[PDB]
Amino acid sequence: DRPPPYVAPPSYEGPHRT
Amino acid sequence: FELPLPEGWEEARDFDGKVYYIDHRNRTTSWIDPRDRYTKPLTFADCISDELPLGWEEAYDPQVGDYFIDHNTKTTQIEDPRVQWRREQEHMLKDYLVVAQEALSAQKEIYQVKQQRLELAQQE
Repeated sequence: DRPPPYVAPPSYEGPHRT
Repeated sequence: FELPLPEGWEEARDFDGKVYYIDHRNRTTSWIDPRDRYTKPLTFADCISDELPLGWEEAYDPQVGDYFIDHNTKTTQIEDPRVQWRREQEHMLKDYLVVAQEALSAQKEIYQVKQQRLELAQQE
């Protein structure tokens, strides 16, 4: 089949759940 | 031992709930655990482990020093068999290479001859 497309991680500048 | 995150990194979660790594020093983010560089093969041909293979043993003789026992073949030797492997692996390739160079060198020559020979004829 077709694999899910590549996903980058949240960029540095911006909000993060830590 | 379990490695700890290097100085000034942070874990975070995606909406997905997947873990990613924040590198504050460089103001960058990553899916890749930074300590993966030490614990993961860096190539589909890499092994992190340098274990002696089944049947081999490290040994120390006070007179002679470190040596190696091969119980597969009831043998002992001085040289680390791992090292000699890598050596004669390399020596194999390093001259397999040199014959290919010898081959081209000749075949390039065998056609340079057809020209160079036709050249001397004018000198008559």
